[PDB]
Amino acid sequence: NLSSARSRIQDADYATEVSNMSKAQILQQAGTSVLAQANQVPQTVLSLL
Amino acid sequence: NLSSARSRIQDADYATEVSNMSKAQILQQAGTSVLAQANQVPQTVLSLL
Repeated sequence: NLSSARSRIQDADYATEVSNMSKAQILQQAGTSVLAQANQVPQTVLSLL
Repeated sequence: NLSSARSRIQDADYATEVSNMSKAQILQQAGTSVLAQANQVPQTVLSLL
């Protein structure tokens, strides 16, 4: 019973953790892509001179 | 008569404990198998990664 009680507050719900890991990977790739497109925002300025 | 009384109080009627032996053996095999399946219960975690 005490081992189960320790588990209830200690170990990881691997379904939820895997879901969070996949979600965080999606956010990482989306963030680096949107940051890449953010870096060329001032390039439009470097057209008129 | 006293040997009879000692038989009633001390000796074991083999039918009962033979039945108990059979029940215990079947319980042993069933418990080993159930423990086995409990051991592969967490293998389902190694399906999502």
